Amino acid sequence: CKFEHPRHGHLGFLPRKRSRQIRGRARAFPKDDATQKPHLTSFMVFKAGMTHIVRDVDRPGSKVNKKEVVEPVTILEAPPMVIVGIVGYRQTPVGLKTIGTVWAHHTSVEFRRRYYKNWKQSAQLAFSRQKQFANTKEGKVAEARTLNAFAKKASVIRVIAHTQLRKLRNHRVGVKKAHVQEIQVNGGSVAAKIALAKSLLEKEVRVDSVFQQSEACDVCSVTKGHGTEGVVKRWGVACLPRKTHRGLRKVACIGAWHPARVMYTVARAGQHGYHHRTQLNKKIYQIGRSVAVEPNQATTTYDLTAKTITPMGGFVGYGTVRNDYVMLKGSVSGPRRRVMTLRRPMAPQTSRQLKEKIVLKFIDTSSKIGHGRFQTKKEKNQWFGPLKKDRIRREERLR
Amino acid sequence: TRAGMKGKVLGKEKKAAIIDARKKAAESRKNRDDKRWKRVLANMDEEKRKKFHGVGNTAKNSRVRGATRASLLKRTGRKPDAVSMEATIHLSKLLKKKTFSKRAPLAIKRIKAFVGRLMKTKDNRIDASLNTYIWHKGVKGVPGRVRVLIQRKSEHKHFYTVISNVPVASFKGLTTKTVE
RNA sequence: AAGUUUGAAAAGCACUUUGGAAAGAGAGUGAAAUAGAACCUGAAGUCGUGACAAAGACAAUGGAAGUACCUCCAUUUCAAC
RNA sequence: UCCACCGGCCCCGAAAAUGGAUGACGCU
RNA sequence: GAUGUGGCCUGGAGGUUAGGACGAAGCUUAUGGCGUGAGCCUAAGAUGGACCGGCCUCUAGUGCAGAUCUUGGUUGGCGUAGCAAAGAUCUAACGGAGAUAUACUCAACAUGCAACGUUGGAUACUGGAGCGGGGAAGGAUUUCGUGCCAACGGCACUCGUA
RNA sequence: GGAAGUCGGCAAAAUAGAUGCGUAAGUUCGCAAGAAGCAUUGGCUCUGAGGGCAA
RNA sequence: UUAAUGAGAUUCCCUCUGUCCCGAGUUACUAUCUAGCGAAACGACAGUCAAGGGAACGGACUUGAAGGGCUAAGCGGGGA
RNA sequence: CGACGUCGCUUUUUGAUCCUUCGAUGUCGGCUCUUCCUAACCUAGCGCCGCAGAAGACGCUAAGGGUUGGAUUGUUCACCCACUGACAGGGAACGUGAGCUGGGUUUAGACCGUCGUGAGACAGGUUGGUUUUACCCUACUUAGCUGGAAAUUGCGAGAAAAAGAUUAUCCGUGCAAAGCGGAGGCGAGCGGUGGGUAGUACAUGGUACGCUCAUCACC
RNA sequence: GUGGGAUUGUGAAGGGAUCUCGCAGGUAUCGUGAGGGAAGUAUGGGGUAGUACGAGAGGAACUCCCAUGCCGUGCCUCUAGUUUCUGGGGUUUGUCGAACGGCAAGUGCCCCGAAGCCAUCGCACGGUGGUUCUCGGCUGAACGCCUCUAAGCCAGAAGCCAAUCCCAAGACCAGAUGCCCACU
RNA sequence: UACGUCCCUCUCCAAACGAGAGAACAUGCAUGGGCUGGCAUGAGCGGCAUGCUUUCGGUGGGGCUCGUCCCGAGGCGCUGAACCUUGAGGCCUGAAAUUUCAUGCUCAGGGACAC
RNA sequence: AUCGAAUCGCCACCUACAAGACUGGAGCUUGCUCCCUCGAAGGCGCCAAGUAUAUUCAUGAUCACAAGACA
Ligand SMILES: [K+]
Ligand SMILES: [Mg+2]
Ligand SMILES: [Mg+2]
Ligand SMILES: [Mg+2]
Ligand SMILES: [Mg+2]
Ligand SMILES: [Mg+2]
Ligand SMILES: [Mg+2]
Ligand SMILES: [Mg+2]
Ligand SMILES: [Mg+2]
Ligand SMILES: [Mg+2]
Ligand SMILES: [Mg+2]
Ligand SMILES: [Mg+2]
Ligand SMILES: [Mg+2]
Ligand SMILES: [Mg+2]
Ligand SMILES: [Mg+2]
Ligand SMILES: [Mg+2]
Ligand SMILES: [Mg+2]
Ligand SMILES: [Mg+2]
Ligand SMILES: [Mg+2]
Ligand SMILES: [Mg+2]
Ligand SMILES: [Mg+2]
Ligand SMILES: [Mg+2]
Ligand SMILES: [Mg+2]
Ligand SMILES: [Mg+2]
Ligand SMILES: [Mg+2]
Ligand SMILES: [Mg+2]
Ligand SMILES: [Mg+2]
Ligand SMILES: [Mg+2]
Ligand SMILES: [Mg+2]
Ligand SMILES: [Mg+2]
Ligand SMILES: [Mg+2]
Ligand SMILES: [Mg+2]
Ligand SMILES: [Mg+2]
Ligand SMILES: [Mg+2]
Ligand SMILES: [Mg+2]
Ligand SMILES: [Mg+2]
Ligand code: NA
Ligand code: NA
Ligand code: NA
Ligand code: NA
Ligand code: NA
Ligand code: NA
Ligand code: NA
Ligand code: NA
Repeated sequence: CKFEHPRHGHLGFLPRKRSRQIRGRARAFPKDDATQKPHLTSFMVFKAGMTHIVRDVDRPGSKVNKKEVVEPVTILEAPPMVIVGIVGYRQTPVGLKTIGTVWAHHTSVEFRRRYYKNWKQSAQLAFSRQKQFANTKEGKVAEARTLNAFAKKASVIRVIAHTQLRKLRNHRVGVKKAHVQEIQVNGGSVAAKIALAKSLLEKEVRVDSVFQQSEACDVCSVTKGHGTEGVVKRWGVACLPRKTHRGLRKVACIGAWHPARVMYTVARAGQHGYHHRTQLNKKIYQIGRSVAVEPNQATTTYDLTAKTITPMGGFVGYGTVRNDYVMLKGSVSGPRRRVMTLRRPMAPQTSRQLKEKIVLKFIDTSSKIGHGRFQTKKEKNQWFGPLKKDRIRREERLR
Repeated sequence: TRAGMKGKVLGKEKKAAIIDARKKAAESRKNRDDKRWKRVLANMDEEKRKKFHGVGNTAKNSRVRGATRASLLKRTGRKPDAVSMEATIHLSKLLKKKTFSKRAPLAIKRIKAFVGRLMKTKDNRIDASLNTYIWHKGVKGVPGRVRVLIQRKSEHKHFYTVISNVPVASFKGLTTKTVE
């Protein structure tokens, strides 16, 4: 008979436990349409940092129609992935079972370190017997039989892809063992999927071959961790009055007399953050090329200044974006340096917002350390001019 | 380490042989790639040659693309029992947000740990000058940097270090040096 | 509160050994040091240890009937019996 | 064939708070 | 609730019969046998060290699981709660058993840690309504020197109002 | 934003020294009164005023 | 009835503010982990629920439904 | 909608009883938080009206979601201001005090009115009046280690496997077809790892690729 | 059988005998997904339109598309808050003879302050299929005729179920793999 | 037996402790340099001079001595200087640059399991 | 290699399928008549590899888990 308000938190994200993995993993793939061409559905990226952009909006009826807006964006570095294997799945009354794996003839050191805790001091025998066997005629026959089994019984075909940390030449991402994920091949018949996958073997796949610029994607990633947290932060319950004996930041009543136990719907202290999330409908604002190929990464048709996607001073705690990258509108779960998965969208992409063609007019590259007011180092140089240390440097130059 | 890499299990000879085998494998890869990249770059055109940036170790102020930096390190050998070096320690990076009444004793412990890791010594003695310098602005006013003189000596063989202050007017431009 | 009630005699453990010492390991005394000093006997409860039995979660204990394995127990039988 | 009336079995009349009770499953 | 029982059991007494250093009482039990049962009796102690069983009768402070029962001991909780006011110590040398304490390999790190008292130096606090210097009350050797660290100084001690 | 919190401004915030000016109702003429309010104070370099002894 | 006085009770106004909207960030000391030291309360036996009956609100009972063992930090629903 | 009659249902009121608790089950309200019910206020569909439209009335399925901010009051109730789609009603030991708070109620101090000769009384008013303990079990929340299908044992053999001299005695394909295609040693084949050399490819230090010498295996 | 241990308490040393246990798995990935959880929900504006209805006063709704509450899950580019980076300045009293360097006032105090954390105080994102109710129909008897039902069918609610989302093999996965070992 | 795993060690996307992600001579770590940023012009010295800047320009209310040289808050100049800038843990030694990084430390890793 | 076990029907003819208000097939008269493969057997296996001119069984002594089991 009391005053009413909704409960705190979403019981569908239970338990608030630490995620089993640090990598974002797709728990489902888009519905497979056999009418389309065979195509990959996912890609692993690394979060570098955030900035903001200006664009004009194409949305008739809106008060911002034909008007500039500024959008925060997230930059995710996407070095190409390497396809090392093919797996097939057959459907049974108890769910999908993998038929087998067709391994590539050659694997990178980075892929093989994933099988070790201490690679440098190990014997480094991973895949050696497999190489010596598959190379022969009995091995060729076994591979042919596995491929024929894929053709005969598989309804689902996925590729085994791994990341290239040597190409992701990042100093703070300490890991050197490649990240491995199964990427599902959608489109076409099963034979067509197998042909695409077999062509992909031992090859590099670039993020622009999986995703196009103005499309949207879903992001699988794990959120930033906070360790043990109380109910106020973890659940959003109210703080108690100042007058409260023995503590304020808690739930006053954790239950009625009956049931004579505590329900699972009551907010408790515990792990907060480090949870897996799937975060659909992130618009791709840009798929950039690596700076060693195209250094004018942040240049647009309206801002002719030559600049890269890296802000002055670098991304804080991350460094330089050296590879291909993806500009996503808004935010994604997880901190910088964390590997994440971009998945082709599962929700229907027919709204005006999701179909809108994105054209960037300005990309902010000012310092992310302390109220950056210069877009480029040349702008700062022309503000300040000759400083004392530059004069000393020239004085040394003349002698 | 694992059983197959333990010194007392393989012995000197086998440990050396396995080490040289790994090295010669890495070295064979490095030389093959060196020759291949040199000739592939040579027989390429100017548009492509400039398109390729510093692949074949062409660009200045770069690492050697072939190998690791530590593999290029010349291993002079055994350091002598008695050795002396002068080094700056960035104390403020170690003492940031530390309880004010603990700053100077913490600085003493951090200096002992720093030197002990540097010299493989657990007996690290603080000379009166260094303790006086660390404490000379009270318990919470430890200087952000200190230049210390480290003297290892011997007296099985027992190694210990004597750490003393080096008064400096400025810390700019000082790196780690060996003193005789 | 509290029996000094070791042992027939103090014969109250020389000497060796390692330990800073307390003590330990030996060796001696004694019929007996599980008689070594507020020392006869030395219970219950609780605990350590070795060997074994096993054992999901039916709280454990308990009844009744078997069975597997054990048994420092009893009794009987062992040839015209 | 329809008119009224009277039984049997079934149905409606038949709304409460933890998930639950022909004892359970189920049975036509 | 009443009553019966050549019914069981315990400490003493009058009788009568036995036993014990070739081991009494007590105590221990996968230690069997007997009894419906209270219990009795044997066996084994790699237990003990000096008294004691049976039977008839007499006698009483004569039988325990519980009384927020009495006294002693133990015990899970438990290596837990905690030992958080009065700001604080650092460094070298000396002293000390208190160490630089090691199987093979092993140069030293990764296999003796942590803690002491004194002197010197550094740093800080009390801040004269003082962790200053003297008295009453109260206490009564706590004073002093040397020695010593079993117990005590809720951590420690080579130190101490021990 | 400013008591909407709460039984209740509980708690906290706030005011602040000195100097000049200024200060209502009421009143036992003593007060009320630091009522309320307004203003000024640093540092330097100077100037003025405020004394004692002797012939 | 009363000026003055009041750690007395009450109402309103100005000022002011984390009292609140609606919470956020920082510190010391804890908790926490380690070395040394080391208690008490309490303790029939024990501890997963639903319904049913039942001294008319069960941890034990009936019928269902759960339940692999051992642990660290918390927490105040129940242990009427 | 419904007189006067009549039949229910519910335990959100109060009464009646006295069964449990008097070697103690913390007692009103608010705050906080979760859950449940429906006799439906709003939100979704649908009937019907005296239903022209707009606004509404009544009913049905529906409890998935939602159902405020304030003045006075200890209050629950109330009723006033205002917002709103709406400001529905209940249960959970009159949910919830080792969660709080302590305004009320309900000790001792004190004042009033009434009553009493009086000490004192009041179901009347007023003011002031200690809110204790979790380290155990379970529950819940997170957080580690770890056995295990005869749920620890039996040796107690069950594949959401293949398909054959009884899974042995070859590999592919094909319908569980018809057939069809490959399959003492030296040398050869096929490859794994090292030398020489040569483009090229890929994101461009590091792999793959053609030719030759070496070894290694399997055949 | 192989190996390693050990028997019961009264010395020593050799013999048996008997028990007990080990004798095949380790370690590193990618996955499956039974079961459980479960979430989105409202309002307004544009237009429909001042039109349908209506004497007139008055006066609607959906395709669509533009916002906004609430709730949920995140994030830190911006703006805001926070500072023991006691960062850089400034400033009071005391203090080392002075300047310097500072130091004390348990962070002296004041201004600005990166990084990090963080606010509906900022920013981003929140999806699809079945199956039924109530009810309305179709075909159609019982019962010539009729009838929505009785046997069949259709459409159908913010309901229920599943998908998407979160945990996930005591759900004991004979799912697929890398490398040693054992078997061979 | 072998692969290997863990502890010690190092890093921080993790974190009460366990656990996690990683690294295993690695620009790994350390210290410099440069960048990016914060504050707001350091100490010292000096006043048309061997100072500052590239021919210019160079105080102060007052006060004290014998035109000069002294005291004086503050001001000006060298000087967007001085200092700080990764640490619970910003960037650069892998695009280009009027500069875009340099050095030095490591010298058979140790231990336990696997057995 | 412990290890002695309890279990006692094999199969490459059952090891495909559907319906029971219509079961092999017809006919028209629609429940009877006519035809057939006639509507009630999965194949073997049970002591001569096949139905007969045979051929070793003891004393394991009258029951005992069959003292044996690749059918
Ligand atoms: K401790
Ligand atoms: Mg973190
Ligand atoms: Mg209180
Ligand atoms: Mg029944
Ligand atoms: Mg009786
Ligand atoms: Mg007596
Ligand atoms: Mg008595
Ligand atoms: Mg009794
Ligand atoms: Mg503790
Ligand atoms: Mg002081
Ligand atoms: Mg004093
Ligand atoms: Mg002590
Ligand atoms: Mg109010
Ligand atoms: Mg209120
Ligand atoms: Mg106050
Ligand atoms: Mg007046
Ligand atoms: Mg007044
Ligand atoms: Mg005033
Ligand atoms: Mg008063
Ligand atoms: Mg008073
Ligand atoms: Mg608050
Ligand atoms: Mg605690
Ligand atoms: Mg119950
Ligand atoms: Mg109970
Ligand atoms: Mg409790
Ligand atoms: Mg009671
Ligand atoms: Mg009680
Ligand atoms: Mg209670
Ligand atoms: Mg209470
Ligand atoms: Mg309270
Ligand atoms: Mg009071
Ligand atoms: Mg900030
Ligand atoms: Mg200070
Ligand atoms: Mg850390
Ligand atoms: Mg470069
Ligand atoms: Mg048998
Ligand atoms: Na003797
Ligand atoms: Na007793
Ligand atoms: Na403590
Ligand atoms: Na617990
Ligand atoms: Na009276
Ligand atoms: Na499920
Ligand atoms: Na800010
Ligand atoms: Na600020």
